[PDB]
Amino acid sequence: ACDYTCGSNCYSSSDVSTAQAAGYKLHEDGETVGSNSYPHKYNNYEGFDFSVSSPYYEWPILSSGDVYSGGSPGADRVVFNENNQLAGVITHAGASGNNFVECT
Ligand SMILES: Nc1nc2c(ncn2[C@@H]2O[C@H](CO)[C@@H](O)[C@H]2OP(=O)(O)O)c(=O)[nH]1
Repeated sequence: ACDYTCGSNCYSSSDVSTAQAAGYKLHEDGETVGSNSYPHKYNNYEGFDFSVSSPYYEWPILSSGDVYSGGSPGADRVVFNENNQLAGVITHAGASGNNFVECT
């Protein structure tokens, strides 16, 4: 059930998988949505120890279960690479400024 905990939001592997597929599809087509143009490159300023190689891209994952479509992105993000491999699930929740912390 609670595979990933982002602040108080609980995500299953299915939730992450569904969000990742949607974000990768848009990346593949070269399209973006929302005021911050997702999905966009994630430079890894936080220095997370990802097991998959870059480049990384961040895409919002919504607590409601809906697939992000341009509205309010919220605090949570799924990070995937060019091979459509999951790098990690991160969040602004519990972090300072525009920084991210990993979901556990
Ligand atoms: N915090 C953070 N921001 C990143 C990173 N990669 C790209 N960004 C973008 O760098 C700027 C400063 O944080 C923002 O535009 C942010 O996009 P988001 O705000 O959409 O995440 C990253 O690794 N960490």
